[PDB]
Amino acid sequence: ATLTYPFHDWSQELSPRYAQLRASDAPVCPVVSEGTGDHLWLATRYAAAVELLEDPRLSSEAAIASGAPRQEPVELRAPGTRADGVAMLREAGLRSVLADGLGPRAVRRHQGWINDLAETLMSALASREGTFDLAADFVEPLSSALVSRTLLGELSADERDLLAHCADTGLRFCGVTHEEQVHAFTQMHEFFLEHARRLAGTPGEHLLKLIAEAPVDHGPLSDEALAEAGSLLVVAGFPTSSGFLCGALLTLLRHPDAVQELHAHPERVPSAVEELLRYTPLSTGSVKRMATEDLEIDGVRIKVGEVVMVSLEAVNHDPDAFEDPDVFRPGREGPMHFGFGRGRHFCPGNRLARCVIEATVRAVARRPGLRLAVAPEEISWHEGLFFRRPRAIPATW
Ligand code: HEM
Ligand SMILES: O=C1N[C@@H](Cc2c[nH]c3ccccc23)C(=O)N2CCC[C@@H]12
Ligand SMILES: O=C1N[C@@H](Cc2c[nH]c3ccccc23)C(=O)N2CCC[C@@H]12
Repeated sequence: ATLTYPFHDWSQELSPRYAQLRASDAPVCPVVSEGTGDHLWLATRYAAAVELLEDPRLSSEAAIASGAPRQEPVELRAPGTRADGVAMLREAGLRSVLADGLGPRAVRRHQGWINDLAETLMSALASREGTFDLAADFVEPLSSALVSRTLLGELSADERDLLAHCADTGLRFCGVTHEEQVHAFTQMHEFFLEHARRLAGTPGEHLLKLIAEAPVDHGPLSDEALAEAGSLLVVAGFPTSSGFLCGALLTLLRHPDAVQELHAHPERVPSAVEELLRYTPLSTGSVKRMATEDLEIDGVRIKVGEVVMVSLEAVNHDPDAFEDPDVFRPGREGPMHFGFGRGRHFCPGNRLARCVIEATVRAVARRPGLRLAVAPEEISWHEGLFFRRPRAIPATW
């Protein structure tokens, strides 16, 4: 009868449904959730997303709450915990501590090691003969170091592997049983419940130590409170950063001509980062908000309690806002991309993300000739992940 969501486009080829809803006159089109039966609005167009994500009558906190109509098959929350995300740290008056942790002065703390590590990892692959896996031998150490040094603390390899596996298990639309999904969030929470304070006390300036050592006016940040901060940091930072870095690499390796230009012209690198954030698809789902009062958008009513989704992928590929939208064009001068969102809930990790993405682009650009060792079609993808990620990326020089 009507389209069901999500659209099962687990590779970098976006579903032709996004294009189809975008070409519609409507600012929103009705879809039905596969895993809940919930009816939902989907927006695909730059013009519509611009209005929908700046409207304070559309609430992110509501659409996170239990009972909200939703796209995901299970609550993204350990049963019995709060998991309303960053609002909990906001509530405890931690606005200045997230500023110190993710703001410009943290990028100055960490940007030096991040750039040297990216160069080192690419230098090591340059030593190999034949074929190597960029996902395991570049993306995984780089995103792990990002997560551990700027967010979590020193992980052991097995702890890191545990946190990755839980993220990959919980953050899915399909492919695992719902009981495993629920247990992945439980497994993360009990880990942080038992190790958050030790992780916060290890050396470094990582965000979890800043949270733990912060003085809450009239408060001690509880261990239950610390654990939820750690779950949020893994969920927000780890699968997003690894998913995107993998996709960005496939984008770069498929455009050798663009990469040569960045090699000749290093001042162009920061602009190619932004184009990567617009061109490279990440989420198989949508950002979402709940109408807390009736409203109207270009002739469509949105009643109280209805849920509006905006697919960042569809909007970043909107020909109305981006000429030749399927072309990777680092010189492009258009509107701001929707890769970190827009409005009040703009990604607060956006400056750390940009810094790792830029290190990676530079590391590719210093060593030209790096190319896919298999056709893009023979690449194998994890299916059902919220955040697209290839199984491996075979590459050679
Ligand atoms: C160190 C890495 C990262 C950290 C710590 C981080 C953290 C966060 C957090 C805590 C939020 C919640 C904001 C809110 O609900 O108000 C968020 C939102 C968001 N992040 Fe990041 N993130 C990271 C990486 C990324 C990357 C790599 C991307 C894209 C390539 C990304 C895209 C987004 C988007 C689109 C949102 C908007 C969610 C919405 O509007 O509902 N993030 N991020
Ligand atoms: O703070 C939040 N923000 C949004 C978007 C988001 C950002 N990063 C995410 C990772 C997975 C799911 C959603 C998001 C959200 O839906 N939330 C559920 C988990 C974290 C919480
Ligand atoms: O796939 C999701 N994406 C985020 C929003 C988002 C879109 N693009 C993003 C990029 C990074 C972080 C979050 C997002 C979200 O709110 N979700 C609810 C259920 C699934 C999960």
